Amino acid sequence: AIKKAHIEKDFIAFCSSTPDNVSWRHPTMGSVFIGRLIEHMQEYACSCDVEEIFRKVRFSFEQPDGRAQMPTTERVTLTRCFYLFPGH
Amino acid sequence: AIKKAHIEKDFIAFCSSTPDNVSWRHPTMGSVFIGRLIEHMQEYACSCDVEEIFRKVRFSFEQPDGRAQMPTTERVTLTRCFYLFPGH
Amino acid sequence: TSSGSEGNVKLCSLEEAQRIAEIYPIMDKSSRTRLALIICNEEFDSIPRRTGAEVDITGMTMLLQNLGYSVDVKKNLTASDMTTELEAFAHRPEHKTSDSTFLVFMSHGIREGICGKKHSEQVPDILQLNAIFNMLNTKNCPSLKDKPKVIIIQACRGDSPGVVWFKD
Amino acid sequence: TSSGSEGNVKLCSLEEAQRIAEIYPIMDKSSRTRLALIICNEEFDSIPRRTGAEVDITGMTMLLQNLGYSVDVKKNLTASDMTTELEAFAHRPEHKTSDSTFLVFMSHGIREGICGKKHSEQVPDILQLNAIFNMLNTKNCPSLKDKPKVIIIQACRGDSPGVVWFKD
Repeated sequence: AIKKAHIEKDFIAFCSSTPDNVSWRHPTMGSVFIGRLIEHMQEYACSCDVEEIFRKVRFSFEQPDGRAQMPTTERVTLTRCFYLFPGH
Repeated sequence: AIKKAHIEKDFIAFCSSTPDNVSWRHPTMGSVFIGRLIEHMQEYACSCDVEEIFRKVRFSFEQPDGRAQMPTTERVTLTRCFYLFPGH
Repeated sequence: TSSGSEGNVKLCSLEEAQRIAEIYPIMDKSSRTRLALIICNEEFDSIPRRTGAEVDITGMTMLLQNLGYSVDVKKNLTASDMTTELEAFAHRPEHKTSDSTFLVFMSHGIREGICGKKHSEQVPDILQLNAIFNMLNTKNCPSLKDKPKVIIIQACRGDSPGVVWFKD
Repeated sequence: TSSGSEGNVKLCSLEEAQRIAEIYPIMDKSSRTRLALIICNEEFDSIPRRTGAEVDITGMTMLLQNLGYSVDVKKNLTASDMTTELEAFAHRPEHKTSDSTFLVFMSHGIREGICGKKHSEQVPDILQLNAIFNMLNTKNCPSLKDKPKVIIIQACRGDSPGVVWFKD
């Protein structure tokens, strides 16, 4: 027997900036967004779902300096919370 | 004194379906997405942030019938949790 | 009871609110001026009538009022009229003494965006979601800086059924 | 300790996991085959060298491995090569015995999408985010049905600084 399934579901995208806008990369330290994402994933993967972690990354960018960017979560069809449960 | 602010921040969009795909509307009962959103807002505004409520709406659409759709959260720059605190 | 201003929306008790640094600040209930806008297209020149749209208008209007928002309802607009209405909404002085906003759009839709009242395949009348964000951002709406802007859209995003088959 | 497979990622204890119906199911650690893909463009024909990209590759590779994913790293690809690589990734048999996936893209970027290695203003070489979703959806990747698909993109989305001025 055949059954119907949603063609697009359980996606989450996370971009380094908002549409129209630049994203920054340090020549020796790497991309700011990437570095910030790793730090937040290391700290919060144990306790927070991926959506919440991405929000926290966004919050860390809130106060703009000379090189500002605002990471954007896009096209979300996660129907559940995605916890990484690191260690399991 | 002048200060810099992000041009785009604190947005959340919620669409009735995924890109390329239809959204359904009952001639007498109204749009399915709209009706489902109201019910979830009435129930969960007291306890859940808007992002979480939208996820719950998505979950309610998970099992596809003859008229399937998957609501999509788009272009999110919410840096904090948005609680409606109904009654306050 | 559903007799109150919050109607059928379940109330958040004082104990629950205290249970809930990472939350958007809420302005004083006595002085705040929350605004919401609903744009709903029901009658079109070339696309079929959106029967049941009135049920959506009633439901969303009452819900947004229940949540504390003063709701403006505009009907049967072209993409140009929608742009003008959005621009006017962004200029409202009440946003200054508000903590958030809701924008609701309900119409026929295609992949590119939301259909205006005059839309046809020959002469498109479309409002893009990108334009909505731009008109409500910090540049074009400084009064809503740091405040949640919630955009709700009821519309098709194409002609596909959104499904695929699988076997057990 | 950082000597383990999870490196610098803080562990979720058994008590914390039990504390956490609305969660994506996790497959058995002993038998699951988690896959991740990183595509990073550093050297281009016409766009400047992306100095520091190697730091990003190292960081993301190690992090995804820490989280339990087998990581494939592909470098300096055209949008066509990226499409071919994505198609191959979607066909991997390991997804069947996996519960989730991560896709990381790192390159120069414009409003329309992510730059391939051959990109120039005269002859565009762009991969759209829309194409990434399509290639990984239930139709084109049935093995990842019901499973979280996380897409991470480092790239500009235009030339604007993303800021506006305001006074106190």
